[PDB]
Amino acid sequence: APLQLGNCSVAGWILGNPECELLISRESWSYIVEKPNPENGTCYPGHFADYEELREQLSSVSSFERFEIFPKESSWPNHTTTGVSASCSHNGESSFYKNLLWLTGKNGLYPNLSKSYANNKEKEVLVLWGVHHPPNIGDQRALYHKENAYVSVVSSHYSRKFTPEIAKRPKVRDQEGRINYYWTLLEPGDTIIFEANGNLIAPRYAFALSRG
Amino acid sequence: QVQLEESGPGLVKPSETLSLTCSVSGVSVTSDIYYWTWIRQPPGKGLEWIGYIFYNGDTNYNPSLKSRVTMSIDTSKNEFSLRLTSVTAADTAVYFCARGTEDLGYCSSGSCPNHWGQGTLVTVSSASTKGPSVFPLAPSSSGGTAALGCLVKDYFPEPVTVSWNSGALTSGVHTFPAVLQSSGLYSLSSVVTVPSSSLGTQTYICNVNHKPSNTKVDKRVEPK
Amino acid sequence: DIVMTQSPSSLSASIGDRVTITCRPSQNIRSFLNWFQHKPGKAPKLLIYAASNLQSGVPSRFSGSGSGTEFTLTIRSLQPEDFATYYCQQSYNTPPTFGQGTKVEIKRTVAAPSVFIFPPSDEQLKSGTASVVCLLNNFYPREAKVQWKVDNALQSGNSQESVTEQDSKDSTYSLSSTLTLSKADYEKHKVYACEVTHQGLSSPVTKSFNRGE
Repeated sequence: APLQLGNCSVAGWILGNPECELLISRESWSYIVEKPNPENGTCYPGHFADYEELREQLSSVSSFERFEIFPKESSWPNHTTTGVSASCSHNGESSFYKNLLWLTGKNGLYPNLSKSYANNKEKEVLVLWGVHHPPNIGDQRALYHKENAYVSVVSSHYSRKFTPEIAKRPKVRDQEGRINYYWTLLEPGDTIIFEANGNLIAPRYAFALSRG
Repeated sequence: QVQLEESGPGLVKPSETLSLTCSVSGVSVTSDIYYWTWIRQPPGKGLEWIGYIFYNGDTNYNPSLKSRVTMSIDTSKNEFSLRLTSVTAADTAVYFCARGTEDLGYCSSGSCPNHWGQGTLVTVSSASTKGPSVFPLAPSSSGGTAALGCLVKDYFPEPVTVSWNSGALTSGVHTFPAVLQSSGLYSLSSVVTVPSSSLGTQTYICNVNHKPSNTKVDKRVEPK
Repeated sequence: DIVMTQSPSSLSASIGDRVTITCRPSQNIRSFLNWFQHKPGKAPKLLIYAASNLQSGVPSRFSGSGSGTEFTLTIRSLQPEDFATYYCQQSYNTPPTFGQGTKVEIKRTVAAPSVFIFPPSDEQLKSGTASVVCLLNNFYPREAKVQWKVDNALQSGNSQESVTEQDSKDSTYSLSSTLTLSKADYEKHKVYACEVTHQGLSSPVTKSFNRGE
């Protein structure tokens, strides 16, 4: 049974774009139907890493449930997670992707954080996250309070260290900033470890799934 | 918030190598998120992209030009450069340097230069440079407004620039496009309108700058 | 390798008009299309990037549309400062390639020129050439006829005209006409006159001087 994505793109649906709860959360599909010009996708501008690969790996799915990998209300006691952006506005008001959280400073501080998740679900788990690139050094300090920040995602198959590239860009939707989006597959049994002292757009929901 | 100042000969003899520099101000040429580009525009034609270079070393040159162009970055001077070998009249053009910001979600790598310099003209020729002669258009005869100017005659190659009063005077200035005279040399006039009540006590000077002959000429324009 | 066709190559429109320029890539390029503005003697400026995003500092009367194989820049109410040449640029495959450009000029109300004439300087006469300059200041439309007369004898072949680019604030033009004579030819005559005919003048305007006055 095919999966209609409406006016949304694979990026938008899987990220949890606010203009993308739209649609009939489905549990299985054979192929993915997507308009050539979808209007609400990566609402906050930025590059989605390895996008064609993700569309293929998701082209065929037999089971699919969303679940809250890092619960919004218990995972982040030392960080503000409320931040929203006018670029992701639902019904007029500013908002954000439902599956990610924009972690920002709290009490004037952004402490080193590290949270992990072990796959116990007997299914492949799809994990998405972003890294934020502010357009100038004033924004970097305002959001994370440090000029030299790092993000490091490390699992058994994935090992990357992101440093934010801070500079002026051309404007997409009046934003000069970028969030770069990233994704890895989590084997039943594997564990993924996030470490950062800024710029992490942390995962909130992930997906368990299979392909036949 | 960033400035890109272009520099270079103005006149290049055919088959020789054209060199241009872009002195960069306001950011570091070592910031790895930006790339540095040259673009050109032949007289009366469209813009032609030359290439980009990232400080980390990734470069790409237009395939039409790839076998004759190289670019380089000079960190010590916060500059980057263009070198174009074995030039012909087809390489006569205004050359622009530009900065871009990498943004792979909205642009392919190195392909959206968003801060341009204003360009420097390079003329390919085997005639030599000649600096201009500058003559006053003295005011005399006019109805509450006076007109005065400078005639900038017999130079080559293009271009000359004209300011008034070392750049202090800008309202009312008109600098006409050069016309090629029958001598094979260029000529133009620059004029300015000012209050008639000012001619007895305010001084007017046109400042004519001609980089190809590496000549600068100031001329004082007096009433009648 | 991707070829950009812009249309039209030139246009004129009045203040307040809605102006539209189309761009056609030689193959489908998605949203990877930018628009540039190039005002005279200035650094080219990016106006619209990735088809429809208005760049900072750009007025909101500018908007970009389309995707795939047809793109449009619209100016919803033309202003005098929007005089420039506009270019599309695809960012889909490298090398980045540009359209030939669309030059936009304004249509405004008729404005008659102010005329001034300048005799040759004494310094130039020692060199053997005499330039006599006639200036038409701040007029519109661009069309103007400038005829030289020496002792009321009509001149041809010994003058050149030049026109400034359209002014960015008041949308007027200015024009120089230069009569060049050998000093010897210049000294054969007494009265030098420039006669200007233009749509803003109810009858032609003549400015003159007598040599040695």
